[PDB]
Amino acid sequence: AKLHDYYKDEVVKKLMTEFNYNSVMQVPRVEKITLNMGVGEAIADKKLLDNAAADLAAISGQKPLITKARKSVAGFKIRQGYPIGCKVTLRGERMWEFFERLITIAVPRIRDFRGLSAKSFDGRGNYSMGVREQIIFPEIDYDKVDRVRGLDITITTTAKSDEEGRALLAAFDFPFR
Amino acid sequence: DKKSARIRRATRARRKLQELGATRLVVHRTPRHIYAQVIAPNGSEVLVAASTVEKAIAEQLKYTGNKDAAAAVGKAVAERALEKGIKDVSFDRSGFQYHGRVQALADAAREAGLQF
Amino acid sequence: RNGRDSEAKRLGVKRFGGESVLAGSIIVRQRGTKFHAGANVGCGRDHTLFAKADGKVKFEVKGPKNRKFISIEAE
Amino acid sequence: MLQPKRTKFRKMHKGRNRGLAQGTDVSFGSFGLKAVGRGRLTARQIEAARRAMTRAVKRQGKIWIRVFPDKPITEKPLAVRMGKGKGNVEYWVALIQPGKVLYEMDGVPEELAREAFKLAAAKLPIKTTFVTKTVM
Amino acid sequence: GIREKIKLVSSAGTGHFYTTTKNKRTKPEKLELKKFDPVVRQHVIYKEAK
RNA sequence: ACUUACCAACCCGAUGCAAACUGCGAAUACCGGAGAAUGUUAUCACGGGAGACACACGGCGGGUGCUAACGUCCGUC
RNA sequence: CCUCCUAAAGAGUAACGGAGGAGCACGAAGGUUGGCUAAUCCUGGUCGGACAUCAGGAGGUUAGUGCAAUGGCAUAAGCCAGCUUGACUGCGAGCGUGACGGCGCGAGCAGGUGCGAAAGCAGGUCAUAGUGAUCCGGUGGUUCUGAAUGGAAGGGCCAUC
RNA sequence: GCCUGGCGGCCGUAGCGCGGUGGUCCCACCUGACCCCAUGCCGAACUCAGAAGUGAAACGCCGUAGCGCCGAUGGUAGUGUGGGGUCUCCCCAUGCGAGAGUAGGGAACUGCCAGGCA
Ligand SMILES: [Mg+2]
Ligand SMILES: [Mg+2]
Ligand SMILES: [Mg+2]
Ligand SMILES: [Mg+2]
Ligand SMILES: [Mg+2]
Ligand SMILES: [Mg+2]
Ligand SMILES: [Mg+2]
Ligand SMILES: [Mg+2]
Ligand SMILES: [Mg+2]
Ligand SMILES: [Mg+2]
Ligand SMILES: [Mg+2]
Repeated sequence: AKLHDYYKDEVVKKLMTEFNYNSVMQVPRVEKITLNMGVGEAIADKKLLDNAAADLAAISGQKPLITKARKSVAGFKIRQGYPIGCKVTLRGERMWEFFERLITIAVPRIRDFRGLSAKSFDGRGNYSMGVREQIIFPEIDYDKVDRVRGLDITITTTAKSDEEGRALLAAFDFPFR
Repeated sequence: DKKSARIRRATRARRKLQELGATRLVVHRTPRHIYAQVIAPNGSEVLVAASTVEKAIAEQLKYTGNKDAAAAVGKAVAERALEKGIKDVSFDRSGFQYHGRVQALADAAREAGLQF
Repeated sequence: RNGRDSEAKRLGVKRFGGESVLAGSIIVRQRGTKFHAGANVGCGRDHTLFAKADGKVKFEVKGPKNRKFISIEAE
Repeated sequence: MLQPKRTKFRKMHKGRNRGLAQGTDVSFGSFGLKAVGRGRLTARQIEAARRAMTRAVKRQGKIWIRVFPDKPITEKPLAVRMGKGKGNVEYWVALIQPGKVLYEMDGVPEELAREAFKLAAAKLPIKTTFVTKTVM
Repeated sequence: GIREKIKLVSSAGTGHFYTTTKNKRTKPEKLELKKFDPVVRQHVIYKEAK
């Protein structure tokens, strides 16, 4: 919501000038945020994953996408077709709205917050952090839990380098140790 | 790959209209404009065309690139086609769905007397 | 352990270049589209190319893959 | 005793051994042993010539073997009649054509190298000849 | 092999039947398909799977 | 975690091999068309009568065997 | 019976030659419309291991094909979904392959259907294996025949076992 | 005449790559999404309504032989016919003659219709 307009009004100015760009559309703009939960253990019982799918759907507005395994890997006894995950891809408003619901409301709730990394930037300008317990996000109630499954988040961008990739998130109050 | 994706999506119908030896009314669509050519079976020569990037029919449109602009181009190209003597053609959506602007263009040419 | 074989299928080209075929005439018996069908050539279920028109067999290489095509030119 | 680690098929047709060789120039060393004649070189033969090479030269220089016995040869054992399937692989040969460099050597003078190959050549069933590296 | 031969029987009272095969252990329901009957010369629902 | 006289794939450069390898590729042979000379229609079709279906050596190309056999199995002359 | 090699660049071609498969499966894994495009490695990321899932990148089919191998396959024949029964009936120009029996390919026609806005596609499945002559019977259909005549029996014909 | 777009021919001397370059128009991203239609989540794609903004991405054009690609001449190999030998392999006469490679080329060419600046 605000971070769309605060991106336009404020964050673009900071990046437009401190990277000495020559056109507005050069400025790295967030395209999508993907929330993923490699479910793993759930290959025994189907229910373990659907508890995790509803877990994903409370964090975000929209409902998730029960993935498959694409192939067979006997190292964890899986096969082409059996679900081994679930995800969401957030774009437009819910993307930004999630971004406020995370940076300002969940990012303030870590066990011994020591800062945050700046090396999980993927080498082409996309950040991903992954957390360890579902409850950190507000819409997961602390009492309605059955097992502690974290997830993985990936802020993808129209950036090129991890350099300006940092510049964008650094100009969003995003934590960096 | 949005460009190439459409061209590969259009190939089977296009290649099939070659083998059937049928003049095909091609349609090109852009977020602004809409286009239409009646192309001979060799694929290498237009007979008749109409489009919103003109002036003869673009002043009569609120915005080029809507279902009513398409209808104009659709009604236009059929009229131009029926002067030259061209009545039986095959529609080539060229990888766009037959849903809105294309369906508008194709539905108008039908009423104007093009057999498809 | 090594004494079996299949009866031979008599595949390959039956009508060569410039050969005047009637419609229906099989031109190639093949496994797959080693040759593809061109003008007035049909591709059957077993992928054999046959003539749809009376005329002259014409082999040609066409397209961005340099695929081998067969057509009948009406004489 | 050289042999393929794995092969696509166990048994190979007899084939024929026509033509001039490929691998006709010295490519890795200064000196080499070149075949003049034609015929099969068995793996035992290649190891024996190599054994004699490396002893005529004592820990001196480097030796390359340019041939590989990749062709399996079969033999019906004694007292088997004709037929009843193809025989069992008994040894591995390299087919040799006139011109093939068989071994190469550097790190030693020529004169020691002429002597090393002469001893190795006595182990082989093919006429050979000493040869040197050539520029362009 | 496993799969067993069946006759698909015309509902048009003609007596005309097709023949095909079915796996009975899997898909144990009655195969119902619309098929051309050449006595009344129409497409017609056929019904049987043994 | 430090190293390791052992080992080390992928990639790069160089060197070869292949009946069941081919990003190349002949000569020949085969199909078809045209044209001339040439040849006792040498061609095809239908019909009457058959015999024959143990082959052999040689050359070429090969399998098999030992590129052994006046050996064995194909192709072609 | 199928595939490759032997097999000598048309076909065909033998050995107690070399190597592998088949005796099925499928009412969807078939038809059609619409849509999509792999393997593998790299970088980074919760439980994560060298390999689950996510994102990008390089890669360009080094994958995939219900099952061998070969030839094919991006206009995909490969993955997904929607609607469906053309896995239609009668025929069939003409070809191919066979000593024959036979096997195979097949536009197009008639009738009726499905998909699709339409052009069109569909007479089973990417193809090539997945099979068994005749006799004797069985079942259903069909008033063809019906040993004086009317019927019936049996026979024939069509479909199938 | 120059620029753009659509359709083709041709199918790498046509491709990748690299460096530069273009926004009147066209094209691209782009803005928004009650309704049409859509996501096995997502207006990302499909799609409809639009035109503030940018030519960043893409695309196109221009340039540059790092690569791919094309590619002689000559020789080499093989081979039909005939002949011959020291015959598991070769040679001779004649005809056909590669592949690899070398020099070298090479930053496609061309058509139809449309539009736009001149
Ligand atoms: Mg006999
Ligand atoms: Mg005999
Ligand atoms: Mg004989
Ligand atoms: Mg004999
Ligand atoms: Mg052959
Ligand atoms: Mg031959
Ligand atoms: Mg019909
Ligand atoms: Mg199949
Ligand atoms: Mg009866
Ligand atoms: Mg009586
Ligand atoms: Mg009676």
